[PDB]
Formats: sequence, C-alpha cells, structure tokens
Amino acid sequence: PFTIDSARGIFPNTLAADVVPATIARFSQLNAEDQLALIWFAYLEMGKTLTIAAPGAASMQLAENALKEIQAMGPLQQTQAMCDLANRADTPLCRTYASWSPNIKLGFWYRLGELMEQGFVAPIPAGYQLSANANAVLATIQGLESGQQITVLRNAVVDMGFTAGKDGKRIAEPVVPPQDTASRTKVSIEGVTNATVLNYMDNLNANDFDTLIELFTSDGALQPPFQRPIVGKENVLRFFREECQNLKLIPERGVTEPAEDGFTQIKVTGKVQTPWFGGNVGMNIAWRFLLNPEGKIFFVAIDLLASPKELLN
Ligand SMILES: CC1=C(/C=C/C(C)=C/C=C/C(C)=C/C=C/C=C(C)/C=C/C=C(C)/C=C/C2=C(C)C(=O)CCC2(C)C)C(C)(C)CCC1=O
Repeated sequence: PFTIDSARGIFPNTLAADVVPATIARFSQLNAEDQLALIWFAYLEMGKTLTIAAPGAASMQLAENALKEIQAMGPLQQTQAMCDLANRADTPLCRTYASWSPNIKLGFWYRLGELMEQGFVAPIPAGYQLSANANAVLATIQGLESGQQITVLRNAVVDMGFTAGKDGKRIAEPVVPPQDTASRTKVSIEGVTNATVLNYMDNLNANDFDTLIELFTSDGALQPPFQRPIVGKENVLRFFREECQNLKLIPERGVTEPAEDGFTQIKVTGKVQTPWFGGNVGMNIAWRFLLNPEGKIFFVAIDLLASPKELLN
C-alpha cells in the first residue's frame, strides 16, 4: 500500500542539490552579525550580475509598518532589530516577521538592503571581516550555480524571526486572477503525454490554483525542494496561493513507469524561473509524480538538481 512517506522514495537515483540544505545548516551555526554581513556581501556581489525584481505594491504595504519602525530607530537599535531576526529571538517584530509569507519577508529585506546602500539604515560596520567559518560558508555559496545561490538566500530569509504557535495569523499577498484561457500557452514534454502532468504544468503557469488542486487526491501531497511533504488539499492549495504565484515552469523531458496497484510514476526534468529574477536565473528542476489508477496526484516532489548533468540524458 502507498503512503506519502514511502512515495518520497520514487526515482531514488535523482541527485538533488543537497549542498543547499548543507550550506544553510553551516550558515545557521554562525554568529548573527556574521550571518547579516555574509548575506550583505553575497547580495552586493550577486547584484553586479543579477538584478532582483522589485517587490510588489501589496507586499510593500504589508511590510510598511515594520519597515518604518526600524527606520525610526537609532542606528544601534536598528542593528539590534536585525540581529534579533537572525537570532530568531522572541520579540514583537520577530513575531510579525514570522507571520509573513516568504515574498513579504523577501520584500522587507529588499527594502532594508536599499536603505543600507543609501545609508539611512545602519549598514554592516565598515571593514568588517567575517569569522573563519563564515568566510568558508560564503566561498561555498559563491561556488554554487545561480539557481542554488538564490535558494540559499531565500531559505536564510525565511528562517529568520520567531514562530509562536501554528495557527498564528498568516499574512500573504493577494491572490492574482488566473490567466485568461485564451492567452494561455501549453507546455510540451518529450516522452510525456500524460494529461495530469501536462495539466499540472499548464495550470500552475496560468496561476489557476483552483483547477490545479482538483488534480490531487484528497490525501495527496506536494513536496517542495528540501521541505517535508505538504499533505491534503487544504494545505496544498494554501501553499499554492501563498507561495506559488507567477512562476514559469519549463519542463523539457520525462519518463513514465508503472508502479504498484495500477499506479504510475513519472519523472520530468527541466527548468523553473521565479518572478524575482525572471529569465536571468533558470533553476534546474525535477518533478517526481505518483499517480493513482484514475490519474490523480497522490504525490508530487519538486527537486532542485545538483547540476545540469542531472537533467535526463
Ligand atoms: C537578508 C539580508 C539582506 C537581504 C537579502 C535579500 C533581499 C535577498 C533576496 C533574495 C531573493 C529575492 C531570493 C529569491 C529566491 C527564489 C526562489 C529560490 C524560488 C524558487 C521557486 C521554485 C523552485 C518553485 C518551485 C515550484 C514548482 C516548480 C512546482 O511545480 C510546485 C510549486 C513549487 C513552488 C514547489 C541584506 C542584503 C540587506 C543583508 C542583511 C540580510 O540578512
């Protein structure tokens, strides 16, 4: 019989970029000031080649009050507020931050980065030198492909703050209207004509989450890169609406195999673009589907791949 935990094992020879969670683990060991300085350095150097897209208007409005609070602080208090976030200390600011969706957290830091560059928010101390462990962490990051680099940064950002309780309030950007069916493009996948997989891709590309979720079984799950499975339609739909808007999925090739009891397992490789970087960063991605006899999604995993040589053939 199939369980979510066991389905995690399909296509086991897929080599995921586990250097990413490895690096985040090392990063999380560092002193808070080194964490902030390390990301500042990474951000400035990346900025020479890649431009981050501007945060959406709604996002900025939601982070506005927190941002102004920090801006009104004296420089030492500003540095303390940022250290609190990095240390995951329990403060009202850290609790507010923890209630934000990833995009709102990212836009928050986007704006603080501008202000630090402009000198209106306490910057990293001049001539600051990273610790021994911190220097090696940054070196690892700069050795990564851009897709892995931005994933490390995002995970660092999402990890900050303080979560008290599970059913604490959740704040996310408004859900965008699905793309009008007329202007929708359709993907083509070498080797794969499976309607569920193609509909999965096309609806996500159209931000049509209501149609997308109907592809799943009631107890079905979605496993984002380096995260635990998100289980059930309620939780998966929430994830779509809060975190999966305006993606571009560009699947390339796949393979289709039988599984136990009339199930089918399908692996697809290709690229994904995040709206934070548009076409300037193409992440190498595998999708691993487990479909039931009716073609419903019992499980789909999304893996960030170790390197372009992990793409099928
Ligand atoms: C923090 C910080 C700073 C600021 C730093 C800043 C501003 C950093 C900002 C960094 C940014 C903007 C990072 C964004 C990354 C986005 C990624 C990895 C998205 C991937 C999505 C994927 C793979 C989607 C996959 C998907 C597909 C395909 C599905 O099929 C299902 C959906 C799913 C979602 C799973 C300063 C510079 C000020 C220094 C101080 C300091 O600490």
